[PDB]
Amino acid sequence: HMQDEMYMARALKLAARGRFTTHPNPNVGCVIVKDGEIVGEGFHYRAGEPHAEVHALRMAGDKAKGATAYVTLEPCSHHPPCCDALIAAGVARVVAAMQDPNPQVAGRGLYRLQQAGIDVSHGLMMNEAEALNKGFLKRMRTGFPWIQLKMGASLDGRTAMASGESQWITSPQARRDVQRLRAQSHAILTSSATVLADDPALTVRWQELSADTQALYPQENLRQPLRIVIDSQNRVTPEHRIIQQQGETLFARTHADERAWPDNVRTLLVPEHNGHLDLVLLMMQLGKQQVNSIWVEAGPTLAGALLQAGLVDELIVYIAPKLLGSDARGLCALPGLEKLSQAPHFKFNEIRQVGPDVCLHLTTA
Amino acid sequence: HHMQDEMYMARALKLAARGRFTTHPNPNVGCVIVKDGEIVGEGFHYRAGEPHAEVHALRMAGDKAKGATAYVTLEPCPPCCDALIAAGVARVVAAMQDPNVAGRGLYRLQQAGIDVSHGLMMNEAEALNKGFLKRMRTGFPWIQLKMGASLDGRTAMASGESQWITSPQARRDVQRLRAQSHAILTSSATVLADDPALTVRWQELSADTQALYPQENLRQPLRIVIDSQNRVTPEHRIIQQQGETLFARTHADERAWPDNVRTLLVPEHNGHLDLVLLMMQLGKQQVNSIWVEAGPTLAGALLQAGLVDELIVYIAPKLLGSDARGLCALPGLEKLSQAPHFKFNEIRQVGPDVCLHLTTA
Ligand SMILES: [Zn+2]
Ligand SMILES: [Zn+2]
Repeated sequence: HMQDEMYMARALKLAARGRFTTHPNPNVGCVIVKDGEIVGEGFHYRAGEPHAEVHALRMAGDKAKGATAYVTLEPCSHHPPCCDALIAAGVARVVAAMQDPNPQVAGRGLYRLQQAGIDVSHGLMMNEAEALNKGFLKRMRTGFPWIQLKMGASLDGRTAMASGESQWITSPQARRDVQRLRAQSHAILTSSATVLADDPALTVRWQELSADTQALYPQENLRQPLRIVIDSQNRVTPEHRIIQQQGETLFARTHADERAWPDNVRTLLVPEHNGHLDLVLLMMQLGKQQVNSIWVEAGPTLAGALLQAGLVDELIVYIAPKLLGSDARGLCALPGLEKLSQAPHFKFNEIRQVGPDVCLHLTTA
Repeated sequence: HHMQDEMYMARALKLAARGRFTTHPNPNVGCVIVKDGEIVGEGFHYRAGEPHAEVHALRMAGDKAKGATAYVTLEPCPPCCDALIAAGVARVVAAMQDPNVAGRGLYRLQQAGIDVSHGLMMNEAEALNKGFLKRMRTGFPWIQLKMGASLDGRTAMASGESQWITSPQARRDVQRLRAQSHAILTSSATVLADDPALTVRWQELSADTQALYPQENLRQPLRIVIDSQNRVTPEHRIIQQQGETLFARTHADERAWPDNVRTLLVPEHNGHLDLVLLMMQLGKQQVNSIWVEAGPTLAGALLQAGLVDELIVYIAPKLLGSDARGLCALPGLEKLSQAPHFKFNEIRQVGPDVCLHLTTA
């Protein structure tokens, strides 16, 4: 009972090793124990690469017979199926943190293992495994990606001065944490308002990671998250930097653009609500394209639109210990809000220190 | 006895904090006397004009004070130094020297054959009387600027609707911070707009604070109203409360006011009250610390004058929008370099809100 926890906690630690590259697949860790000794260890790293169980079963070999397998997720039961691979090695019992997120296939893998005479149990540290792939978990259950809205402002909630200077409000430590969160995200999303105003690259710069992250993230394996730009009126030109970078760029247009763009640029057509791109339908279409999580680098207009649509799953707010004044740019634009009742309400979940700044994690309450 | 000295000292600092609601304008001082590894004397200063902590603790000790060790959170001073020798003491441990007479008391004890040492938990003693220490060294009170706003730094909607942005827990926390402050300062703009009382309501304290603050001992902090143009009338609530009210005027008001109201005349710089000179005059009147309930204009003026020592910011998990009123008006600020700079010291949870403590360094 206590032995299961210790071995399992290794699997979740292993599963987190590939959180930068597993998309659109989840993070899964597998540990195989024979006679109280770890003979098999493996984690999923890349889509189309071997799964964690196959990685760990290869390490075990013959020593996998009658052994105990600890997996952070219920093994695949559809093709080769990881469940059958476990049986082909002679494993006697399997411990899974949680069932499959998909209701269509939830419990199938455990059942097939049990039918062939294997002790099966699920539930151990389920919440910790659920937190590992929050985007993937949400997509399978709802069809919507997990949305993280990033906000960086001074003490008085200001994102830029009246002159427009927004450089170095947050500490260099804060930007760098942003890069770590960018690298774990399946996609990075912005609006044409931000693209036209700042001309950003909005990419993950490997040289800007921490030494801890750099050790578990080889540079030649750098996966640039797909960049999504909301452009209802096709205002972004093919000369902006965001499409001149390495990696993919998805443009959410309401009508097709007639210009010639770089090959890394693609176009997604979203129906229009009122006179603006329908954010709700865009998230649904992105879910159909197997997008797990979205990191949103948005200005005040896009932030308010997502919040008023009820699409934001998590607020990540960086606050610097500086005061900018009342004519400095605000945080989010909420057109229509005139009474205190209509103000958006959230809940403080995690408060952590990032250098001289603080980072507040919030969920939509 | 290095660790043994710490345990007794932390008891003295614990005792000294017991009178932080009533000691003004005197500092908070705690005294513990140990004889043969047993605490025979314990005392803290509670009220101005009451006995000092050494007298408090020496009285309980009695004959048991002889050859004993006294732990005091501040250098001993009728002089407390002479009182200490008159009861007989072999060793004295002080957290810190006097901010001013600094070293005279230890020397006065040392000349009479007493082992004296200072330095134990100096930082902890400094945090006990930040206002009193600063006033003695500089002549200026310690200023705490309170800010309560939404996530986007908004204190009220465009219409002015400000009701219940912060939680009821935050209001109660504010009452505790008000009760420890020597004075509460505001501007005439806030008085004319909200007609506040700006008092400490004992029924709005927490049960922990209420336990250490008997109701009949309630000390109302001095209320300071900045009224450059004497716009506040004698019908506003701020002068209808129990306790004193000090008006920082640029010219004397010709009306008749209640006896609890007094007036301080502050010189004018250009066409504005010199806030710096007002702080100097308030320090000259032995005001240790000031709790500032200010609007955007007054908050910006204090910050641009470099008078704010500590930011206490309450943030609620709500967003008010870009047409909601801001926190501080900083006219002239155009480059990030001239923006006020602070450092997060303490972040704590107050119900659904958070409270961020910041210092000007
Ligand atoms: Zn598998
Ligand atoms: Zn004394």
